[PDB]
Amino acid sequence: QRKRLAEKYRECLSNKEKILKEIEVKKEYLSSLQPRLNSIMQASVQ
Amino acid sequence: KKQILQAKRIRKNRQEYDALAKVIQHHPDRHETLKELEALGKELEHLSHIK
Repeated sequence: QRKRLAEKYRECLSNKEKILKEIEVKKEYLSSLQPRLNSIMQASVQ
Repeated sequence: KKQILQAKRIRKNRQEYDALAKVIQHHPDRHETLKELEALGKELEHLSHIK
């Protein structure tokens, strides 16, 4: 049981690192999207 | 004679118990692992909701 809990805790650490990687990259993507939106607004009679 | 045979058998049983317990004590605790698994599960659920 201590083996199972240690391995599952290492798997949860890897999943938390993946969630953080998703989030970091996701945040960067969101920032890029915001810049694109700003560019579109600048491009934008009406 | 009969009591000393039973005594050496109980001593072998105690040494088996100590041999398993020493190997268990190279691993971390149980309840603290449950607490940190609950904390990591709550943090993973929050990070999954944010993602």
